[PDB]
Amino acid sequence: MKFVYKEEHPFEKRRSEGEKIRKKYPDRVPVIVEKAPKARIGDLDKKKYLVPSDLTVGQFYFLIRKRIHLRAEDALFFFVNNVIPPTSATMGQLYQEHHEEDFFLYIAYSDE
Amino acid sequence: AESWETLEADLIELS
Repeated sequence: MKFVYKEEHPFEKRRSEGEKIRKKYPDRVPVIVEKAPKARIGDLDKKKYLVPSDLTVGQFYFLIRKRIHLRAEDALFFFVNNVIPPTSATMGQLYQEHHEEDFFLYIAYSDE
Repeated sequence: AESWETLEADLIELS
């Protein structure tokens, strides 16, 4: 899978952005959200989020879903490194387990 | 360069 954020930005640029956040905001995590490639679902206009680390994955889903051009009944699923996260996990927990070398957490969403 | 979306205005609806 290929996040467009990674095509649009050099690693060293992304790492500087992610590392600054981690060192200056202990209560926040830098998150990229993009549609999974094969996904068949409405579009999200913004991809770069600064996310309270103590939000649960379920709470993050609620806030993100509001921003996706969706049909009212559409559900979506999050994948982090190809795994659907638990909803009771927090974004800080996911970040510790799954952040990439540029220090971002990447979430792909899909209609699945 | 790319701006951050912060969700600050959103947290109110979680309370």
